Amino acid sequence: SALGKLQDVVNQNAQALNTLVKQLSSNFGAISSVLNDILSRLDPPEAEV
Amino acid sequence: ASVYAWNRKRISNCVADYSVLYNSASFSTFKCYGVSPTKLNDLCFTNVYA
Amino acid sequence: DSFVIRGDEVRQIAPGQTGKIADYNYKLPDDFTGCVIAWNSNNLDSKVG
Repeated sequence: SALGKLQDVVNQNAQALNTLVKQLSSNFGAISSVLNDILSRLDPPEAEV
Repeated sequence: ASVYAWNRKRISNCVADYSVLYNSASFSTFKCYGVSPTKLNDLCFTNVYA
Repeated sequence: DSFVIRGDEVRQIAPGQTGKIADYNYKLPDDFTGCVIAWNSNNLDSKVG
């Protein structure tokens, strides 16, 4: 644990990237989190929503 | 069947042409909710029930 | 734009509708602005034969 100050910065940046990548898996109230599924399932008036 | 004893039929292992359902004018209401009616020929499904 | 249709087909003269005269007779855009006007004309556009 001698080099914890640099490893803390590296871990924080990697964890922020992992959280930002993980946030793509959330649908945020939509029917799906995948854009291709929405574009292949719905007409553009409701796929727009 | 009547609505208290509504009949449930499983649909599986088939290729379905929904364009004969869209292009027929015999249905007074043809309303789809989680999917567009015209995209039904482009998708694959399981657990289809009538 | 003036035309004569059925009584059940008046729901299809609208943006974002799926329907028959919407696809092959008269289509409205999704960004349509304006007013659709409909009134019964059984006394004028109908014959007993």
